[PDB]
Amino acid sequence: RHRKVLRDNIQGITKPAIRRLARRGGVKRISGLIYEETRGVLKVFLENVIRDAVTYTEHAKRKTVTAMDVVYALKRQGRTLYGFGG
Amino acid sequence: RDNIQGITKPAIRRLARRGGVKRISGLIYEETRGVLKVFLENVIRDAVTYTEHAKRKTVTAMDVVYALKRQGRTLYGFGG
Amino acid sequence: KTRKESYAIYVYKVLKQVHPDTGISSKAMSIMNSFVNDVFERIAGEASRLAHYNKRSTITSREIQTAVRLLLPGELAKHAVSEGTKAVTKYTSAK
Amino acid sequence: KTRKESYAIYVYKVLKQVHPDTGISSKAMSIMNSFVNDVFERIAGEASRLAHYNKRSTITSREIQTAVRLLLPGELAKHAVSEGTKAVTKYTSAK
Amino acid sequence: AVSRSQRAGLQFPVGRIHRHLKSRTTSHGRVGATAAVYSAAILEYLTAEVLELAGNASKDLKVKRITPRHLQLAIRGDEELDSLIKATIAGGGVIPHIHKSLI
Amino acid sequence: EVLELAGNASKDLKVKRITPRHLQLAIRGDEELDSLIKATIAGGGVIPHIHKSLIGKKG
Amino acid sequence: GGVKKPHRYRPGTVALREIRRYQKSTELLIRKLPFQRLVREIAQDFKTDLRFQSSAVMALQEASEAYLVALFEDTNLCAIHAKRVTIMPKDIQLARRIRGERA
Amino acid sequence: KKPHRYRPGTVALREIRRYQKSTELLIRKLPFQRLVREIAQDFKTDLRFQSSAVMALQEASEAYLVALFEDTNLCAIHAKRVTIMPKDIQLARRIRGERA
DNA sequence: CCCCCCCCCCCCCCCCCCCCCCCCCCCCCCCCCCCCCCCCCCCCCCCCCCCCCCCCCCCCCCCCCCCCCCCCCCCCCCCCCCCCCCCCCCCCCCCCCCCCCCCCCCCCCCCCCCCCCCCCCCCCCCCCCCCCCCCCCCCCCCCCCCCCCCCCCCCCCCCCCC
DNA sequence: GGGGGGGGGGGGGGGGGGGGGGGGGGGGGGGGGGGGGGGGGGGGGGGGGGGGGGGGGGGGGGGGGGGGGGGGGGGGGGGGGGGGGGGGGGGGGGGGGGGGGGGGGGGGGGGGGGGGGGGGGGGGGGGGGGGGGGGGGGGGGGGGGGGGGGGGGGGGGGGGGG
Repeated sequence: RHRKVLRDNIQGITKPAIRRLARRGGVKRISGLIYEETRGVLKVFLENVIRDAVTYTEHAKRKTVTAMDVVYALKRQGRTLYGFGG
Repeated sequence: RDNIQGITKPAIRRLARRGGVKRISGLIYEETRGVLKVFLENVIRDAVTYTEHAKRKTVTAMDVVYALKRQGRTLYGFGG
Repeated sequence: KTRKESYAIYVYKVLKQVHPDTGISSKAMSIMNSFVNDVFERIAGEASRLAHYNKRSTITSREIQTAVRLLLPGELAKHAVSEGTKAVTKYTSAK
Repeated sequence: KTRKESYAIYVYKVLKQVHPDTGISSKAMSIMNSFVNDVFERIAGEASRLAHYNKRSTITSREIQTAVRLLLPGELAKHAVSEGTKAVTKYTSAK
Repeated sequence: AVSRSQRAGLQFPVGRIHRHLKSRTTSHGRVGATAAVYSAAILEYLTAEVLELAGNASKDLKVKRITPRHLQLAIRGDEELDSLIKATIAGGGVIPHIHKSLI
Repeated sequence: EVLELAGNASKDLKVKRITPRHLQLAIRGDEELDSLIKATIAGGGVIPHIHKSLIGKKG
Repeated sequence: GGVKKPHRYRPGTVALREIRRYQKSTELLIRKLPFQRLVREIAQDFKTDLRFQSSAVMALQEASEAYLVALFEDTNLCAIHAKRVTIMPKDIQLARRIRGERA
Repeated sequence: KKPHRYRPGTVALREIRRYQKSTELLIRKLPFQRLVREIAQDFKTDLRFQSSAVMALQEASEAYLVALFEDTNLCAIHAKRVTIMPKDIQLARRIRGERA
């Protein structure tokens, strides 16, 4: 029976988290503009994946997005994932 | 004269131009040839595997088309 | 000599409604036929995967529809779906 | 019903043969389970088309072999083909 | 009564694999006697190859259980397995590497 | 949708028959079809284009 | 000086220390709750009233970090090709144009 | 005698225009046919080829190399050059996932 | 000419000054929770065994089309001269990394209720199958028509050089 | 700026490969109606999992400041393609024997279908027990503060004598 409005959660991918991801990817020095670029690139990637996952969910007339939905959506886009299904 | 050298600088130069390339280093010619050899090996290997399975001795356009598709390099205009 | 089915005459009919005075070369028709075969394959394939994910055996127009939403980019999908609902309707209502 | 098939008991058997004193975490078994399903879907898929292209309706051990030569990298293919062959020959030697 | 797996000298389930092929059939599709046998052998062999290498890695790390990290070192580490397995392995991280010009 | 764009591509060239080149022009020229059709169109060539930095003489 | 110059690593030394560290571990590098809200927010803007199995969200996080990390390796190759050690937006864009993506 | 010379880069731009305008094949045919047959000979002997098969292989190869030259050029330009070099082809194949 | 012995001159190659407080790192150690691990049935599930089709192979027949050749036609390779371009170095400012400090929001642990989803069970609208009727599309053969595309002529514009 | 030499464009034209329009066929789709069977939707039903709410605390995050570093810019140089002119042996188009690519038509192992049956995974549920990771506790390093010649080891002149 209540609420809470989600806004600007992309800023939750913080500068330290982006730096950690770059370190694992072997990056040594990061310019100041990389952070807003990474956020934009992550938003698009998730939009494309969430869009397909939610399409499988609705098709099945469910209201719950399942790990399988995500796994089939990742597969359709050529990004197979192992560890939940594939 | 080795066959791979039948793919000549002039032909390689024309492909680059269609690719919008303006100036070409001299080492590019051997590199392009290696790249084409690998591409052709990957595709012919799959085409010939379809031929043998069909028990023929003639590689057909379809065998090449199914080989290209398998590799994510779908081609239109030759059947299939 | 065994018959090779093709979509050529149907592609030509659609061509005529679209540009009544335009033609199409042989090599171009071959390309269109490859294009039509390719799209039907991607669509039936997704639709049967949909059916299987949902433990079902029938490929209904509803699977074809979700498959189109998964395969086509926004606008193309908007109109395509629209063209699909419209053919089914006109066909459902008949004798 | 509710019972879901898994390849985990079979993966454990194979692990015991190659590393008798080695275990596998559940996360790791989950990955192996996905890996096996993935490879099987890929082989059956190639075998089907392969059959299709040849106007055949039966998927035999011959289609599976060609499917395997198309899917695995050079050396993995040779060893897999020889293990496939060995198991067919033995199987038919009992009937 | 000997199982088809036992009859083929395999650990992977032939009967089940045969069942799964019959249902991915395609209408009037038929599945030959030996197709499932050959399939179970390819599957068991690939599985054996991946575990052999993961198990070596869990061992060079003085540890008993294979983890996703071990599966990932084993797969990225082998040219052919790396080529065959493009999937993302959850929890496997990456192979350590730093470009010489950064050092 | 494709015949319509390929058909325009040929009329704007004052020709009567749609060719592979016309199909390549229509497809790579539309964001949505380009995205949907990744196949190589035999005989289509590429869209003309020269990078600004190669075009020059500069001043 | 008195207690003399307080020790200071040179720029780059801690960064290399960091690559060695994160490259050998496997944990998720983005905080969990904030990543869950980002997921709920994007989902909501497509269809309201959706629920999520917690593992569905974990699957999207693993996929996302695996996608970003591989994109930073490619971006790092574009920077070095340009004789820099600093990745820039143009490096990320070059990597995505060649990968055949866009946005 | 007749002293007329175009500046380095002028004919080159003319070629880019001419070749992006056209659609014909650019590798001479027999040489390509020979290369194909030789590569095939290592996978199976006494092989024959439909004519349409060799043609499909040539259309696929040229579309592939042309597209590889476009990415290669982007890498040279990224490095502030206008001359493509082997390291640009390499960077481009590496990112495409082809590795070699 | 030419060559050979100087002659600086970096240059790279250890080398010899001191780190030095983190930085791992490696061994040890210990709770802990999850991973097995029996039990416990049990629906499943895979094997067998006739009984009945059946599709595929295989030899044969057919016959376009592949290779090969000859005659005719064309792209390639070339050595050379030129100039720009890539590379290298130097210079400089800006920017980003290291460190510090303070803070707080993510995490962890619990539970709990309610949604919602799966599973089963019931029911029935819907699809398949079948035979019959029919139309029918791909093919062959044909064969008149035609859009194209290379070519030509004339003119305009651009580029390079002076 | 002008000439001087080119390419390029525009409009027009012609033949010929390509396309089309025609007739004809026939095994094969296509459609019909009728019958029977089957997939599935609703409708509970019960259980399982997901937000949600609570509280406590420390690691994560943010901001700030400073300095070192790194990127950009500019210049210069030597060097490496571009352009040019020149030369020529294979490639290209057309024609023709020959060999598999289809096309066909069976028959037989092989595969399915049906029925029965005995194992075979598969959750579920305590329950014990057992690797593991984190925490601790020392221990052996690579570089930040640079460092300071000191050697071999070419290297490139340089100059002078032979």
